[PDB]
Formats: sequence, structure tokens, C-alpha cells
Amino acid sequence: ENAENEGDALLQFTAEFSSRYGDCHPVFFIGSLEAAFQEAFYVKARDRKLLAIYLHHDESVLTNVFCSQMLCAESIVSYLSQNFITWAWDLTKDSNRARFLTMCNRHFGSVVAQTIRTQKTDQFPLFLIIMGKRSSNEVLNVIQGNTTVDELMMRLMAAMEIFTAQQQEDI
Repeated sequence: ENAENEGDALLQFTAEFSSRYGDCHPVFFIGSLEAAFQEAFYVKARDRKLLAIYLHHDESVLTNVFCSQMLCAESIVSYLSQNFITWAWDLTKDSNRARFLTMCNRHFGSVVAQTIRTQKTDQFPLFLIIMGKRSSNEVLNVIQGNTTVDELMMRLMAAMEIFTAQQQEDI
């Protein structure tokens, strides 16, 4: 379908963000969002993990601090990247803004995208967590952004223990 190169697009960002903020940062997966999913759910039953979309919005005043505030920790970045799948998407410009909405609209749903529209800008960054379902990808938790780095730890770790319990063996 009509789409633009993601991998490269992300690279340029990862490269800048590196210097802009600093070397210390969570390993950003280079490729197409599609993979960020398969490599999470469709991944080896052993390498099974969860995905976490990190929306980066300049307009937001937090996105700045939150970066060196929460995305500054080594345990969070290392764990979020190792345990979970770290993925960033620059939706600053409208062009990108809509794009994402369109993708999520289907991938996730209409009730999901709409929410993003209501979610103010300050709230950002918006950290979402997906469990993954053959039928369709659905989120389990949606953090505004003014949360505490600590909350992220439990929020992430929990999503893991919860998932295992959610899924079944028969079905």
C-alpha cells in the first residue's frame, strides 16, 4: 500500500536524537512498524515480548524533559528495549500526525485513534502498550506522560506477568 520508507526515516531521527540529547538512549528498532509487531508476538515462543509505541511530539513541553527524565535511565531503556520493543515515531508535523492515526485506525481500531485526537499535546509523550491478538492489536495500558519513571517499571513488568496469565493453552 501507499507508504514511505520507515527504516531510513527512523535512522535520521535516531542519529539526531543521539547527539541532541546524548549517547545514553534505548536501542531504537530500525525497520517497518509491521516488524515491530511480528518480532514481538510472532517472535520465537521463547523471545516472546511486548511492543511499546513511543510518540514523540515537539510541541509538547514534556517530550523534552521526559526524554532526559524517563528515557534517560539505563534500566528503563535497557529493559524496555530488551524485554519490550522500543519504537519511536515522529508525528510532529501534521503529515505524520494523520498518517499514524490512519494506521492505528485499522491496526488497532477507530476507538483508539480518536482517543489520540482528544489527548492534549502536553500529555505527551504517550506511552502505549499492546498485547497482540490474532484478530487485531489492542492496547492494555495508556499512560499520559506526566507519570513517574518508577510507574513505567511496574507498568511494563506487569504487562508481562499479566499477558502470560491472559493467554491460554487450549485456545
